[PDB]
Amino acid sequence: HVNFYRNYGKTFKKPRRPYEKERLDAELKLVGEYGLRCKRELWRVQYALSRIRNAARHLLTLDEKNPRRIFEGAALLRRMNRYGLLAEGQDKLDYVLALTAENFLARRLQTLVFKAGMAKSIHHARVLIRQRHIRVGRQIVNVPSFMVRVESEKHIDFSLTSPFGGGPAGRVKRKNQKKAS
Amino acid sequence: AVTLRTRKFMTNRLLSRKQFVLEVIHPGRANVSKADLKERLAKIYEVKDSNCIFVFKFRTHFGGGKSTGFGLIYDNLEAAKKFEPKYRLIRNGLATKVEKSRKQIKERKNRTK
Amino acid sequence: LARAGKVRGQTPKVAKQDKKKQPRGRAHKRIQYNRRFVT
Amino acid sequence: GKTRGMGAGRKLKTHRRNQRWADKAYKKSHLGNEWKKPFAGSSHAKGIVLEKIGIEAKQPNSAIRKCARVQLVKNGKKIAAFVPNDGCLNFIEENDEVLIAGFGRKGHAVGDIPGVRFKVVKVSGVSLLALFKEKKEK
Amino acid sequence: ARGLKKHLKRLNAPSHWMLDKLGGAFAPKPSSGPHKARECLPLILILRNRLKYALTYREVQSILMQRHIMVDGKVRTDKTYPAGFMDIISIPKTGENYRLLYDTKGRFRLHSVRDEDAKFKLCKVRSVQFGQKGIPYLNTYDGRTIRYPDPLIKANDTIKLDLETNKIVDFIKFDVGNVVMVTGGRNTGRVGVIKNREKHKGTFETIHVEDAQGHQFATRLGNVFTIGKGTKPWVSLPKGKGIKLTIIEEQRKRDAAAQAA
RNA sequence: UAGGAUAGGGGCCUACCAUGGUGGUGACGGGUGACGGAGAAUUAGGGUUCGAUUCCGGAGAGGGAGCCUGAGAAACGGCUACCACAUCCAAGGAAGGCAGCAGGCGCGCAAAUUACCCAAUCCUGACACGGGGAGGUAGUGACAAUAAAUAACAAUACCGGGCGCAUUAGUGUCUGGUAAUUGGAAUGAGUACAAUCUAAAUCCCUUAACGAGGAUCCAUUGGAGGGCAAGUCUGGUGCCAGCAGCCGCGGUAAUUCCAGCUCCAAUAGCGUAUAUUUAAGUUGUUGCAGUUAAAAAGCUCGUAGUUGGACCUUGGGCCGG
Ligand SMILES: [Mg+2]
Ligand SMILES: [Mg+2]
Ligand SMILES: [Mg+2]
Ligand SMILES: [Mg+2]
Ligand SMILES: [Mg+2]
Ligand SMILES: [Mg+2]
Ligand SMILES: [Mg+2]
Ligand SMILES: [Mg+2]
Ligand SMILES: [Mg+2]
Ligand SMILES: [Mg+2]
Ligand SMILES: [Mg+2]
Ligand SMILES: [Mg+2]
Ligand SMILES: [Mg+2]
Ligand SMILES: [Mg+2]
Ligand SMILES: [Mg+2]
Ligand SMILES: [Mg+2]
Ligand SMILES: [Mg+2]
Ligand SMILES: [Mg+2]
Ligand SMILES: [Mg+2]
Ligand SMILES: [Mg+2]
Ligand SMILES: [Mg+2]
Ligand SMILES: [Mg+2]
Ligand SMILES: [Mg+2]
Ligand SMILES: [Mg+2]
Repeated sequence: HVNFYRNYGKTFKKPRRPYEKERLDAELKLVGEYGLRCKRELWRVQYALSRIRNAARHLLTLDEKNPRRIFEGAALLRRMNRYGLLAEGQDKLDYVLALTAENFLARRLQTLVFKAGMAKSIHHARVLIRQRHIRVGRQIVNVPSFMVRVESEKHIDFSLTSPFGGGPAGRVKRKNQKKAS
Repeated sequence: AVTLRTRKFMTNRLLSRKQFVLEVIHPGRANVSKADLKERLAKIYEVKDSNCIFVFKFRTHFGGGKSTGFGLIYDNLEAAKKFEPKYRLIRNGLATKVEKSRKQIKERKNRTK
Repeated sequence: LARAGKVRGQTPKVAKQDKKKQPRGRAHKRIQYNRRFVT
Repeated sequence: GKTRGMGAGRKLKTHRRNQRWADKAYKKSHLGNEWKKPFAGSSHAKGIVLEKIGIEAKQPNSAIRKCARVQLVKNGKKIAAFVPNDGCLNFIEENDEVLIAGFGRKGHAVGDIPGVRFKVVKVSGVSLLALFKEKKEK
Repeated sequence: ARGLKKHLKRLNAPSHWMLDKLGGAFAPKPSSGPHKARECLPLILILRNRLKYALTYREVQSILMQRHIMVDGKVRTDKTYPAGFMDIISIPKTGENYRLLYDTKGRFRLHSVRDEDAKFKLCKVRSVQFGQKGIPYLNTYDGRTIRYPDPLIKANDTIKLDLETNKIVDFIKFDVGNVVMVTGGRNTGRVGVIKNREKHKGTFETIHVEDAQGHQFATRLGNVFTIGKGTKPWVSLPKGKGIKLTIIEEQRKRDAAAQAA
């Protein structure tokens, strides 16, 4: 039975200590400020960050002129720059370890829609993205955790078929017009 | 306004036809039916016969206003009858179908003579 | 083996209220976030 | 002191092999007497209730802990199972099928109930939880 | 098993076929022929996979039953036929001719050749010895047996074989100083020049090779295939002239080629 | 050693001859709830445990045994015989092998439809064409895994704190909210023309028209003494019933039971049992201990084992970057 060969994986991990106030409050700060739906969204960002940090630490352990260090360091730095996760002049691979989960959270399409105007709020931005209302280059994206790249940050705008940047009105805007007539 | 835009398109003389990827754009429409695709394609490739044209595997990209799929233009009716599977011709209306029942389809015929 | 269920049988029966449904999901986290260190 | 020779790998490895038997967990899992236990290396087991007995609690407490003696279908052993909730003993009747699980602590008695390491979790194909919480009846 | 196996499951297929792991449960299982089925490239992959001349299994059969494809000079209608290194695939209906050669990454590529350089192949001799009635004959590594060879051609050498007359027309004496293209191991695809040969009595002979761009490497005798006499090779080379490069070199190649576009 | 047999080597077997062969570096025997590997889980590092299962290799087709056909079988969707079991009978006879697909009984803590198709991948035959319960498709499917709804925005309001006068006020800031307050905008859950999907259907992706006022389109599982996050609130009960992993609670003022309210954590998921890893430097090679907490043999000799003092030029220079 082929299709048994399709891979799949886990994206987050629960905390070792269930109830500690300090972590609880620190996590709720982020879940509120960035308008996330639950702790799992924060924990998957942490897990992705821990992956990239283990890679960076391994490459930093080796010695320069090691072609693995060279090749993978250039690739990892390019990946970090491509998503705006790293300022200019920072391509030293020690500034990857300094990178924070707030930086990943800052690149989600929810946060960028809020930060670009268009939203008036962080929760308005989410409900705006999950209602087919926002496009990136030409495509209607409705996943708030899209993680835009720095190149495509310019072309974000409203959809051509949402009332707020497109064409025809919605259910209720038409419904009131018909009952009015 | 619908447009048609074929890519990865190559004519082969082995099976005497030409293959391509249709990337129809239909802003405002839901999707383009394969019959209308047949007709429109006939008038960019001037086929004299709109039965040698075959289209399949259409997707209708998420967000709408875009559809891709695979297109085959033949050069004969003979070539389309030899080089095309039966169900595809049935879909284009050049053939007819049958069914099955598996007991005695061979089992008791095995055992008489 | 006689008194099995005693206290469960003694108590008064009381019925729950019809309180308003509380928001679910992101909205619940919003309420918690602005209840913990905004007030 | 510890052997440290380069050519001492046999001595170290054989020593660890001998000494691991001094560890109660290793010996418990590697000696085979778990297949002689009631459940025979199983999480749960089904049984028929033989009678309802009721057991006292140990000294610092004072109460009657209401348990049902069950016979295991798979092997015919006889055990006692606690019926956890207030009034759930009255759901238990005589000669009805019952699903029993462990008590926690992996075969060791829990709390103030003397010599009981099993708990009743289902009766007549229906949960004690649903009967105590009125979600389903039998 | 009580006999020969007739299916090849897709995960067990050779890695250089580049068959995708979810594209079915089975792989074409090359039939017996002139190549060892782990170093061949069946016709199903040449037509359906690489050349995209057909979209399905049965379309390849529809192509072959019509006698278009020609392998090394004869028309081969078998669908899992094991075409291999240095064979010629010809489609006269399209008038197109391909020599099967390796690329530096160890995968078969169809290098287009002209009609002049399609009437011949090169073939390495497995051995030479006598046959019935004292007649000498030589073995190639792709099944061909030729009788009455030039009495100089010894084992491991190379021969040019015209496909028209089917006899020898020239040969290369395997020795230090000739260009060779590696056909096995991690170095397959890399061309080079034989710089050293060290014998070992009772084991495999090892060859030490030096690329034209200076990189030095080594293989064993069975994996080396001479192409030409002297530094000049007698046959065309593919997109890279058999020169391996590091991953950093091709990273530079992509980014440098990303500034003109 | 010589034969016989085999496709072939070989005590494989026969005749004769010699007395060897393995073993504390563990033979031989026993257990395995033991098919081996690729691999799996957890992993600072070192490790610990698992590997029936889709790839590779092996083995079996109720248990043994013997075979024919054939290039290939000690074949079981082939045969012959026995043992176990069992079927049709007109009582003389005949036919058996689901550890193939689906299904049934039993066993159980524990596992899906007696469906469609060769259209994809491939195999196979005299064969481009037939066949394929291989394989695919759909159905059942909270095994695991991914994304992600259950509301957003506005002004009103009894109000509530900083920031504008901060004096003496008073309200206005980001709105924080009991507010079934008021107000439209937005949307997909659902329904469904159509097209598309497909072998034929189906689901998805597009989509006409419907489809949201908060009682509903209504989120649950566990908790609130400590560990461990969250009540010294209100009724009941009175060492009872019950809770409680552990410490403990309950004997008339229960922070622990039975309930209500309220609060807490995770959240379409959460609890429980068992096994296993971590914690565990509580198996310690890295890396633990042995006066008194468990633990130096009463003492010495001694073979294997482990361990083993110093000593024999690359030392003094040129040479190129
Ligand atoms: Mg222990
Ligand atoms: Mg087999
Ligand atoms: Mg084959
Ligand atoms: Mg002999
Ligand atoms: Mg076994
Ligand atoms: Mg088993
Ligand atoms: Mg197998
Ligand atoms: Mg067998
Ligand atoms: Mg059986
Ligand atoms: Mg047999
Ligand atoms: Mg069978
Ligand atoms: Mg079955
Ligand atoms: Mg609750
Ligand atoms: Mg409770
Ligand atoms: Mg607690
Ligand atoms: Mg606390
Ligand atoms: Mg518990
Ligand atoms: Mg105590
Ligand atoms: Mg408690
Ligand atoms: Mg309570
Ligand atoms: Mg200790
Ligand atoms: Mg003492
Ligand atoms: Mg002592
Ligand atoms: Mg000694």
